[PDB]
Amino acid sequence: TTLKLTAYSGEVPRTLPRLLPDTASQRALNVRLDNGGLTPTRQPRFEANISVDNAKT
Amino acid sequence: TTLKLTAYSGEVPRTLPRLLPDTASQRALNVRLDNGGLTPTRQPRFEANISVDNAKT
Amino acid sequence: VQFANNAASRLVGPLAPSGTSLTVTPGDGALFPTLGAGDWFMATLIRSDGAREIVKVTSRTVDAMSITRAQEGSSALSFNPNDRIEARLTAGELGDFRDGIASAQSAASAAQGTAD
Amino acid sequence: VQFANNAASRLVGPLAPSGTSLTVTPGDGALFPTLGAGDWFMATLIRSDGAREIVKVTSRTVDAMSITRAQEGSSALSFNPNDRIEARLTAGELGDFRDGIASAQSAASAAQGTAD
Amino acid sequence: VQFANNAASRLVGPLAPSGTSLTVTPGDGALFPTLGAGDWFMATLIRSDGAREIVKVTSRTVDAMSITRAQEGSSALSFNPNDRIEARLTAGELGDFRDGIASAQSAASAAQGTAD
Amino acid sequence: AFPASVVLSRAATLLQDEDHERWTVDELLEWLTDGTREIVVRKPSAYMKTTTAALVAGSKQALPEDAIQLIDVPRNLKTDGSPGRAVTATDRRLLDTENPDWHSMKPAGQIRHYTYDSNVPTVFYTYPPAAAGVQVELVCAWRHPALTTQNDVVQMGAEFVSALVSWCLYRASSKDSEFANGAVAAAHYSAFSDALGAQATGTPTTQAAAAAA
Amino acid sequence: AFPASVVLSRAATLLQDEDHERWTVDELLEWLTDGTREIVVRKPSAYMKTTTAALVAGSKQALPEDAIQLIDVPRNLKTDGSPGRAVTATDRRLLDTENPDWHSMKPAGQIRHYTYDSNVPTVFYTYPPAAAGVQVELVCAWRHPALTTQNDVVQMGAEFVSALVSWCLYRASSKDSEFANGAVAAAHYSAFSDALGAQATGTPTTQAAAAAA
Amino acid sequence: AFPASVVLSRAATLLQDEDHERWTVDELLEWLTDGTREIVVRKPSAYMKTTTAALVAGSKQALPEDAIQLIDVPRNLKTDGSPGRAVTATDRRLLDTENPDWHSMKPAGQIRHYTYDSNVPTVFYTYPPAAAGVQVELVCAWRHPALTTQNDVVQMGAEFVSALVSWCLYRASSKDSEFANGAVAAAHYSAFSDALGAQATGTPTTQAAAAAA
Amino acid sequence: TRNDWMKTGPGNIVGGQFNGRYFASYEYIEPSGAAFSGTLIFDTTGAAPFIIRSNHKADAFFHELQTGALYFLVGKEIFEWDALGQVNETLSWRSKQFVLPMPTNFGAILIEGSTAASEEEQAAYDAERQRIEVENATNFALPNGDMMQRLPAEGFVSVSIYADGKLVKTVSKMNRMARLPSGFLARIWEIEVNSNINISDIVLATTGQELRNV
Amino acid sequence: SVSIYADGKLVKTVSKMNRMARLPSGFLARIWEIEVNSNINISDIVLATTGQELRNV
Repeated sequence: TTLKLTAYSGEVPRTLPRLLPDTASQRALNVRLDNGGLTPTRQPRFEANISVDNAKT
Repeated sequence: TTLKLTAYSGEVPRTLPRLLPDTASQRALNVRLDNGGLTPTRQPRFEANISVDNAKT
Repeated sequence: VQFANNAASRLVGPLAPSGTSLTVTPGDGALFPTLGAGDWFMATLIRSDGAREIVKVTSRTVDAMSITRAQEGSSALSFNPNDRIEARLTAGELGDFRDGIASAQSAASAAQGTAD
Repeated sequence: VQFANNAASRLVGPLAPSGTSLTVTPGDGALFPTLGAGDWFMATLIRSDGAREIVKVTSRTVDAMSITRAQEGSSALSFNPNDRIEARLTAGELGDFRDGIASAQSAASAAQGTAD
Repeated sequence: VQFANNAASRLVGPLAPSGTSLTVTPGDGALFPTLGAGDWFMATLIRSDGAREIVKVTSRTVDAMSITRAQEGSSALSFNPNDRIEARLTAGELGDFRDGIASAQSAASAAQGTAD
Repeated sequence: AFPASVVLSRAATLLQDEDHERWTVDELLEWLTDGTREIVVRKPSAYMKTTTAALVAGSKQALPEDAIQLIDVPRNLKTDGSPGRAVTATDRRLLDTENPDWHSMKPAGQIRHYTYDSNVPTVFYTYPPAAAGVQVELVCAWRHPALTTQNDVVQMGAEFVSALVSWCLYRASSKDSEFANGAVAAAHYSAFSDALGAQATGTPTTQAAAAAA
Repeated sequence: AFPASVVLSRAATLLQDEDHERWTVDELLEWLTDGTREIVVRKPSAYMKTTTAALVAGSKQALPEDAIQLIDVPRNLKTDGSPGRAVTATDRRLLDTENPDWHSMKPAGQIRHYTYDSNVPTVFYTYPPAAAGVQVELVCAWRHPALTTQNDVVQMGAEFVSALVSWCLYRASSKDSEFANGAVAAAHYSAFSDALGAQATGTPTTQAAAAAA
Repeated sequence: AFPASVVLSRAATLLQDEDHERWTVDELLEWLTDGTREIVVRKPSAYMKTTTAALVAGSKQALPEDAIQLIDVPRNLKTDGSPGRAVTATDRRLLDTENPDWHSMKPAGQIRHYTYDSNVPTVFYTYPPAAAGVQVELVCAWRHPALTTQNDVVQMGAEFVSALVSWCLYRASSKDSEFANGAVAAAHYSAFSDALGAQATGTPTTQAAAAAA
Repeated sequence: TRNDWMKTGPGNIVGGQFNGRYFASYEYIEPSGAAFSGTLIFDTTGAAPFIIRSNHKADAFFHELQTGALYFLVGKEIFEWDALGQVNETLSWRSKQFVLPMPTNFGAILIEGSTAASEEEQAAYDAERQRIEVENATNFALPNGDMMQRLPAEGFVSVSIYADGKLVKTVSKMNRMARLPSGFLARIWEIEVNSNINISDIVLATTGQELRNV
Repeated sequence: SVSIYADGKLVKTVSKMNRMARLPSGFLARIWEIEVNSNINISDIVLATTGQELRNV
């Protein structure tokens, strides 16, 4: 009755939670899936500050 | 519980080490993989010397 | 209502606005009061930026705490797995204390009234 | 004695050392508690630099703040039109709490004596 | 248990992990509550870095107070000649208040029962 | 005379649960006390003590409530420290056929004979009828009360401790009965039964049940 | 004298349902009472209650309805507290052949003999016929009435808690649901039978059956 | 007289864990002490220590608490070093029937007979009642107290080092981890039983059981 | 689905590109006054496309083409996206709802992986520690200042298992087998993983012996 | 509201959700079909003659 999680994949919400692929999962938040594991994302760095409020571009 | 290493292949670092192919391996250094074995690379031989220091081309 | 002391923790789990429970970092779990049956403590969830929400922890086990949302009037808002849960909100317990003092005084006064 | 929760207001209208009222910002007026007749909350007026004074809020009307000076004993000072109205003075409130709990216990003991 | 107000001082004389008395800066000593026999306030030592230790001030004379360590369970620590002694702890005092309130209603109910 | 702490350490070391999260200390203690009762039942020689028990007036007597069965009543304890007269077993039916009102006989300062039946465990009759709460040492199958705390002491022999380890393995491994359809649990049960079977010292459990007096 | 709460805690620990959701507390209580009845039947020594019962005037008497089978009738209780005479079993057929009108003779203040037939459990005859409802001590295999609530107490010995747990597991795991398992149920029934088998203290069940006096 | 260190080395050699990182040295010492107890029970001849023990005044006596069962009481030690009289076993029931107040008989400086029942291991009676704590040699199946450290010595003979190794393997490979194997545990238990079975020197275990005088 | 996209709201999707992935920032108000803000990045490269979610709302995006790092505006400030030299952020990953054919409970957890040993994460953590010490020093000198002196970060693994929609356990042991609770029987199991470090794999079994099998 | 058609006749309408439900008995049919009526979404419906068979799949 073992369930094994390996070679993780991202979120596919056009699918019932039960009917997802064997290695697909919900809420892939702040994860980079490249090597096949849960590589964490790095933190943003405050490079510079914008002058005028409500900048859209 | 035999593990057999035959028909060696090169390195793929965009993969978790446990999830590499059965015959793919890390640190394939100074190896020529042509026939399917560990054929060693030959040592470089000094052919000629350059005149001007810090040559970029 | 049990009270906490110097307990600041990150919310390792993304807490949905309609979320039953939340999980702090393993080291800070024991830093929160152990609580008990029928016992709760105030917890302020200070996310990134100025937005904040207030709730009470109904019960906690090991690293995970059960929660009751939007109890002191704060609206239910989403939470980043990088948050702060710490401090104690002034309004609720202090209203309860100022009401309990008045209740005790009134009950005592009724006690002398019945005695007389 | 009502209490406030995380309310910081810029004192827009300059306040004389003998001032009957002050004005909070329009946005922060509703942030402070509602209050009513006979119900009050104390606030700490933090000027620029280390100057801090404590006041008593008799009542609020919209964004206008009715105030009285020198409750804890802090000397009255003149106020520039940029100031902070925030925090709750622990001295008076917890002193009242300690006095009230002891008064309730003494009243209950007196009630027990009268009943006996 | 007296309470403190806006009191913050430096621990000028280095404090051992097992200490009997503390020495605040000469100027700020009067700002701490004067106290009396059997009367104490709780004072928090927030040293360099995040480490903090709680202590109880049994009494203060002039500018130096006899001190007792490990009240809430914080580990006894060595402190450098620069320190901060300030704040009022929530857990102990407010736990005392919640216990006192419940004792008050319990005693009032007992008095009413004895009256009946 | 081992404490429960050792047995809990053993059972928490067999099952890879040392901090006791699947199997909490309370339920492991429960399995320890259940195993102690079961092992006393299986082999009475494990846990016997002699208890001073006073007898209410009358021929009819009831043994102490937390005792499975009394095996012997060797000595009738006289007032205070004096060991006093000893008692031998007899048969109730002969006492009944003749002198049918032997219950109405004058109570005696010291009982002389006692009647016990394995069918009726809790009741044993004393001849002559007891008087004014005379105390008698009873050799009875006492049942271990409970194991409420880790430091609590089990008054049982120090190899039945390993038997308790095996029994607790049974009672814990039947929880995850899905694996191998409980084959591992049955294996631990067989190991426990063999452990008590090859107990050459105490009452032989392999031989006829209740054959030993 | 253990309450049903402890045994329900066991059964909630064995089945991987501690919240009593799928197996309701009433259902486990019902299995507990079924197990108590079954253990009383399998080994009568588990629960034998000495009951003083008035006897209807006449030779024919009826065993108390909450009794499996009377085993002995030791004392004929005299009026108020006096234990009175003892009673010994006899043969009903010879009581019939000689003095055929033995039912019709004068009743006696104290009965002197009783006749009991295993084939008819609810009827036992007394000789002479009882008079004015004279009461006698009855030692019979009492049936535990019911387990209405969790805190209800079970009057049997605490040693049969393992057998009760095994019986509750056997009956609950026999449920026709996903959460119940069948081979587990068969193994649990076997475990219950073996646990009752090795009860060296009480009435033997494996070697000798129904031959206990 | 071998230390525990050698047996720990064996156990670290069989299980492919020489560094003791998974099967901790405390756990292996625990398995060693459990094995010592188990072999002492299975074959009492493994560890029998002749201990001189003072006897409380009176007929009733108690075996030393760290003793499973006393086999013989060869000598009644006279004061200081003199070996004194020998003691021979008798029957307790006839000591009861004749001279029923044999407990109340005047104490003797040297006991003359002792009565021991296998059913009650912790109690052995002496005749006459002992006086002023007279000491007697006791030959009993002593139980090894504990193995706290590696350097702790084992008072058992070096013969049973194989049995200890097999028992440690059985109780270690029975762990619920990937690194432990189950069929290996069963085979190791069988090997331990066979190794104790072929002990042609000590007390027989296969052919004759519990019949050794 | 059409429902999910419509609820996300295509009218005010802020777009961006990083490594061939469409960075979409969505901030929409669910009925009854609940707000969800996050970043939905789309990668079609691979066997099958999937969504990687993020929780950094951006007012605007800018993909500097010369140096392929996104610059997104939040709170009147320019922030780079997973730029080098910063401590790893908390990772959220909730597994597929595993409907076991037979209702069981699991008694083995193997959380494999390695602690931070690449030394660039270590350098970033050291830089964060220096920043924490600097802010601690500057707040320590306030004329004083209650609270503050924020706690430094740490590397952790936190796997939470949902029995049937209820969190039963949070396990933090790594590279060694752990244990769930007992007394609960469920058939629809799911796994959530929260950590600041990477995890190789998680395997579950009802018994350690079954964990030996696979 | 799931209605079950034995061999062209409606035998039962079951409304219980997420918990085992029972059909009627005493009818034997080989051409079975399922009809599903609901105002809410439904994950799946699985049928077995016994609960123990429902354990299998």
